[PDB]
Amino acid sequence: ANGLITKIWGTAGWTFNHAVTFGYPLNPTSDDKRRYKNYFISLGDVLPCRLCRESYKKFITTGKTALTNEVLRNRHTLTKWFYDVHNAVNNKLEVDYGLSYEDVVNKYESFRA
Amino acid sequence: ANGLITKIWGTAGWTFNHAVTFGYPLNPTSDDKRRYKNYFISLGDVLPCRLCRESYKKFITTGKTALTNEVLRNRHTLTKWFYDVHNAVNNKLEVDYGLSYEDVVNKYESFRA
Ligand SMILES: Cc1cc2nc3c(=O)[nH]c(=O)nc-3n(C[C@H](O)[C@H](O)[C@H](O)COP(=O)(O)OP(=O)(O)OC[C@H]3O[C@@H](n4cnc5c(N)ncnc54)[C@H](O)[C@@H]3O)c2cc1C
Ligand SMILES: Cc1cc2nc3c(=O)[nH]c(=O)nc-3n(C[C@H](O)[C@H](O)[C@H](O)COP(=O)(O)OP(=O)(O)OC[C@H]3O[C@@H](n4cnc5c(N)ncnc54)[C@H](O)[C@@H]3O)c2cc1C
Repeated sequence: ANGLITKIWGTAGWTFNHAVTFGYPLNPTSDDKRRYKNYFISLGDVLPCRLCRESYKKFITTGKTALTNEVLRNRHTLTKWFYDVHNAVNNKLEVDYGLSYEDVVNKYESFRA
Repeated sequence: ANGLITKIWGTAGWTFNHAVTFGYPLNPTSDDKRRYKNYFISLGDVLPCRLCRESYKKFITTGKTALTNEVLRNRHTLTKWFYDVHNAVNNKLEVDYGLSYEDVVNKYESFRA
C-alpha cells in the first residue's frame, strides 16, 4: 500500500508536467533533449500509484505516445506529445475533455514570462 | 524567454512532488533508491524557470538539503528531506508558512490508498 489516491496528486501532476513541456526551448540542444528525455522516463518510476506507473510506461513505449527522439525535436513536438499522453490516460479512464492542442497552447502561453 | 510565471506551476509542483515522496517504499531496495534519486536530480533540469533550476541544484548538492544516500534510507527520510527542501526555498523567498513536518505527514497520509 505505497500508493496515494489520485485526488491529491493527479491534477497537480498534469499541470506541473504540462508546464514543464512549455518551458522546453523552441530550438533545444543535444543536452536539453537528453535531460528532458531522462526526466520523463524517470517520471514513470515515481508516480505514487502502481497501476499508474504501469500504464504510463506502456503509453510512452508504444504507439503514437511513444517517447522517441522525434518527440524531443522542439517545444511543439514535446508539448504535443504530452498532450497526447494526457488524452491517452483520459480515454483509458473513460473520459474526454474535448480540449484541442491549441486550447492547451493558449492556456499555458498565457503564463509565459 | 522559456520561463513560465509560478502561478501556473509552483503549487502544483510542490504538491505533486511531496506526493511522490510519500509513495516511496517503507523499506526500499537498492533499485528503488537509484530510481528515486535519479528522478529528483532530473527534476532540477526541467523546472520552467532559470534561477529556480540553479537554486534547486545548489540546494540538493550542498548543505543539509544535499541529496545523499542517507536521505534515501526510507519513506521517513525521503519525505523529511523534501519537506526541508521546500522550507529552504521558502526561506530564500522570505516566506514563512510555519507548517511542521508532522502537519505535512498528516495531510498526505490522509490520502494513503
Ligand atoms: C502521468 C500521470 C499518470 C496517471 N495515470 C492514472 C491511472 O493510470 N489511473 C488512474 O486512476 N489515474 C491516473 N492518473 C490520474 C488522472 O489522470 C487524473 O488526474 C484524475 O483521475 C483526476 O481527474 P480529473 O478529472 O480532475 O482531471 P485531470 O485529468 O486531473 O484534470 C486535468 C485538467 O487538465 C485539462 N485537460 C484534460 N485533458 C487535457 C490534455 N490532454 N492536455 C492538457 N490539459 C488537459 C482540463 O482542464 C482538466 O481539468 C495520472 C496522472 C498523471 C499525472
Ligand atoms: C523546486 C521549486 C523551486 C522554486 N523556486 C522559486 C523561485 O526561485 N522563485 C519564485 O518566486 N518561486 C519559486 N518557486 C515557486 C514557489 O515555491 C511557490 O510555489 C509560489 O511562490 C506560490 O506560493 P504559494 O504560497 O502557493 O506556496 P507553495 O510554496 O506553492 O505553496 C505550497 C503550499 O504547501 C504548503 N507548504 C509550505 N511549506 C511547506 C513545506 N515545507 N512542506 C510541505 N508543504 C509546505 C502550504 O500548505 C502551502 O500553501 C519554486 C517551486 C518549486 C516547485
